[PDB]
Amino acid sequence: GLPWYRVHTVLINDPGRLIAAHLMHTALVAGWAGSMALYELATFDPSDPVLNPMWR
Amino acid sequence: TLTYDDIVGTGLANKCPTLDDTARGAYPIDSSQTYRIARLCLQPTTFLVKEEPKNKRQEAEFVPTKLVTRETTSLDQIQGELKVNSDGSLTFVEEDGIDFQPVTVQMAGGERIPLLFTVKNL
Ligand code: CLA
Ligand code: CLA
Ligand code: CLA
Ligand code: CLA
Ligand SMILES: CCCCCCCCCCCCCCCC(=O)OC[C@H](COP(=O)(O)OC[C@@H](O)CO)OC(=O)CCCCCCCCCCCCCCC
Ligand SMILES: CC1=C(/C=C/C(C)=C/C=C/C(C)=C/C=C/C=C(C)/C=C/C=C(C)/C=C/C2=C(C)CCCC2(C)C)C(C)(C)CCC1
Ligand SMILES: CC1=C(/C=C/C(C)=C/C=C/C(C)=C/C=C/C=C(C)/C=C/C=C(C)/C=C/C2=C(C)CCCC2(C)C)C(C)(C)CCC1
Repeated sequence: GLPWYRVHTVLINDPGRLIAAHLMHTALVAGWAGSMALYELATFDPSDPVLNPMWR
Repeated sequence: TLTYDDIVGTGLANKCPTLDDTARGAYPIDSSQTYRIARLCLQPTTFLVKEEPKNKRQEAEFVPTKLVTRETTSLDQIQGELKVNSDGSLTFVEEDGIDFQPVTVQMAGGERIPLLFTVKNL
């Protein structure tokens, strides 16, 4: 069958499933952005923009 | 003049009586008579908390807060003698009343600040 490094080639001639895979990728990335923001808000100390700003 | 059933649940019970704009007069004090405050009412509108200074030892400011314990904040039904002093000054000596309320306010970021808002032994 297909080697492991070729599994996604099933999408080349399947525009609908390619759109699905792209939707899933987009869902993952947007989910990352959301999760990352939440984790940052759960750890961020807003009490000192002078000596403890976000980049520290 | 309003009854309990007029006031119940409106939030008016936590407000102090007001006087109209026409009330810019003068109440004569007779240094020979004894005086009393029959009712003192204190209705807070703002609670400010002093920020715990970063470490600059610069000006730490009082900042706004959000009241989270509802319309439970006012001091009222406070009474005490109103002394007339030698120098013509008046001294109110609080004796009794509903002279404290526990109050919780919330700082930006979530920190809750409980306080015993009071004038005990004023
Ligand atoms: C954007 C991500 C993405 C998307 C949209 C797809 C989509 C697709 N894959 Mg591919 N795949 C991916 C990533 C992805 N894959 C990764 C990272 C691997 C290595 C594990 C694979 C390996 C793979 C194989 C072997 C096969 C596919 C196949 C397919 C198709 C059918 C679905 C399937 O069987 O998935 C299977 C893939 C998975 C179930 C992904 C693994 C899940 C990982 C472990 C993360 C799970 C999240 C987890 C909850 C978080 C863990 C947190 C941790 C800190 C503990 C479809 C085109 C099939 C295909 O059609 O072959 C012709 C197929 O046989 N994929
Ligand atoms: C938009 C970017 C993009 C897209 C859509 C594709 C899509 C494709 N690639 Mg190409 N490729 C890319 C960029 C991309 N590639 C980059 C940047 C490189 C260099 C690193 C390559 C090098 C490359 C090679 C050498 C090959 C492909 C192949 C393929 C095809 C099969 C993929 C597969 O089934 O893997 C299945 C993959 C797995 C089952 C697991 C992979 C696990 C990886 C290595 C580690 C974990 C990755 C992690 C989950 C991703 C994090 C996201 C990242 C951006 C930070 C498919 C058409 C194959 C092909 O042409 O088939 C005919 C093939 O041989 N790609
Ligand atoms: C009306 C014309 C039109 C419009 C507005 C779009 C718009 C888009 N296309 Mg293209 N496309 C078109 C014509 C169009 N296309 C035609 C005629 C073809 C040949 C069939 C294609 C083939 C094509 C492929 C193969 C792919 C796209 C993809 C995309 C998306 C990429 C960006 C993205 O996902 O953002 C992020 C998304 C958002 C911020 C949300 C947007 C909200 C959507 C539009 C509302 C959904 C409801 C709507 C009624 C149903 C779908 C609308 C559809 C016209 C796109 C974007 C929504 C890619 C995709 O879907 O990636 C996931 C993709 O893989 N298109
Ligand atoms: C411009 C931005 C961008 C681009 C071009 C891509 C492109 C890609 N992404 Mg997405 N991704 C992005 C942003 C992006 N990503 C962001 C911001 C997030 C949230 C963190 C993700 C989360 C994400 C997930 C969870 C997955 C992808 C996957 C993919 C691949 C799908 C096509 C494929 O089959 O490749 C085949 C794979 C390759 C060609 C190998 C790519 C190798 C990368 C570039 C470096 C790998 C590093 C190292 C070897 C392994 C990681 C270290 C390990 C300790 C974790 C493709 C390379 C999917 C994929 O890799 O499926 C197999 C996948 O599962 N991405
Ligand atoms: C965030 C979520 C992330 C989850 C992603 C999951 C990641 C999965 C990673 C897959 C990696 C698997 C590698 C496949 C490995 C594998 O299948 O190899 C053999 C494979 C052979 O492919 P063929 O075309 O012969 O097809 C056979 C098929 O059965 C394969 O499916 O060739 C490759 O894949 C090319 C890569 C070469 C790799 C060679 C390196 C090995 C040499 C030893 C190196 C170590 C020793 C060094 C000493 C100094
Ligand atoms: C369904 C639904 C829902 C929900 C959702 C959700 C809840 C979500 C999510 C999500 C999510 C929550 C997600 C996420 C994600 C993530 C990710 C995607 C990640 C990733 C990662 C990575 C890729 C990594 C990598 C790496 C490492 C690990 C280490 C170092 C290096 C690197 C960086 C490479 C709602 C209700 C709205 C509605 C409708 C339905
Ligand atoms: C319609 C319906 C339904 C549905 C559902 C759904 C749609 C679901 C889903 C779901 C989902 C879709 C989910 C998910 C998920 C996820 C996950 C599992 C994740 C993750 C993640 C992570 C782990 C992360 C992390 C991180 C990052 C990335 C950054 C920052 C840091 C941290 C570490 C936090 C049901 C059945 C209910 C029933 C009725 C109807």
